[PDB]
Amino acid sequence: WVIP
Amino acid sequence: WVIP
Amino acid sequence: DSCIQFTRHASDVLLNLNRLRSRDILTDVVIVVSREQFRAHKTVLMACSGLFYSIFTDQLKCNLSVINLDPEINPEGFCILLDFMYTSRLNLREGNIMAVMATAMYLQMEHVVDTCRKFIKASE
Amino acid sequence: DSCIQFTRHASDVLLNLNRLRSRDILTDVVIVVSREQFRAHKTVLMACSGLFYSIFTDQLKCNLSVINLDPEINPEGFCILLDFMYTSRLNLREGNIMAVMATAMYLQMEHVVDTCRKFIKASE
Ligand SMILES: O=C1Cc2cc(Nc3ncncc3Cl)ccc2N1
Ligand SMILES: O=C1Cc2cc(Nc3ncncc3Cl)ccc2N1
Ligand SMILES: [Cl-]
Ligand SMILES: [Cl-]
Repeated sequence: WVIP
Repeated sequence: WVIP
Repeated sequence: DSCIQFTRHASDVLLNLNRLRSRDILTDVVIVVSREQFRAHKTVLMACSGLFYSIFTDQLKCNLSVINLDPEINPEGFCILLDFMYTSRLNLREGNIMAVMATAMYLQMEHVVDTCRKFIKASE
Repeated sequence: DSCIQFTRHASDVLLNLNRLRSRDILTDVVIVVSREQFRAHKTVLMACSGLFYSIFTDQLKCNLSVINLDPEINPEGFCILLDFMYTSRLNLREGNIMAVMATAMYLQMEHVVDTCRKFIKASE
């Protein structure tokens, strides 16, 4: 999971 | 395009 | 093999599937949640959820145009997860994390359940 | 928004759509090429091809279970492109590049047409  |  | 690969292909496909959903094009099922209705594509739901995979591979249920979810399922939690299925983006907030995790557990969306568990553990 | 994003989501969705294709699950159309038949999902074909997008958004054609392609279309070129649609992998070779480019032009798959043009220009 990432900060888009 | 890339070499996978 | 000796194939070449287009890096953005999978993302472009999902973006186009979401545009078809927005415009209600070729949607083939209605998911009913506590009298809230959501139109979607059976194949996308199966590709994202262990529950929908089991439902639409069933010889009788594969032919249904309406699926009713368990009444304990929260419509907002479902809506957030349906958006995630079609975009890879999860709108996870303090106010919805419990409903989102409970819905992801029911839908069998293991990666979503994992990030909810981690976000909850960080707040304790 | 304040969304989080699962990097591998789009790729995992496409991988699952290809597994449904392999097992012939929920395929809703047959594409006929020079008496060679290919089963697929209308939504995936629309997401990948400008030609299929135009065909299945047509009020009469959206309901067809069989689509016949132009007889000049080569079945191997179509097969390579159908595989690309479901995997992001293009099996481009000296022996098939001309048929693949001609099929990608007909199907309106701009990124494929682009790499074929570049690979052909490098060999001249
Ligand atoms: O967490 C998850 C996400 C998910 C998706 C599916 N889908 C499929 N699996 C295998 N072949 C085809 C399909 Cl469509 C099954 C189980 C789970 N569990
Ligand atoms: O090269 C290409 C690839 C491609 C895909 C599509 N598909 C869609 N476009 C927009 N909204 C939904 C869909 Cl399904 C249309 C044109 C082209 N041209
Ligand atoms: Cl997931
Ligand atoms: Cl393309």
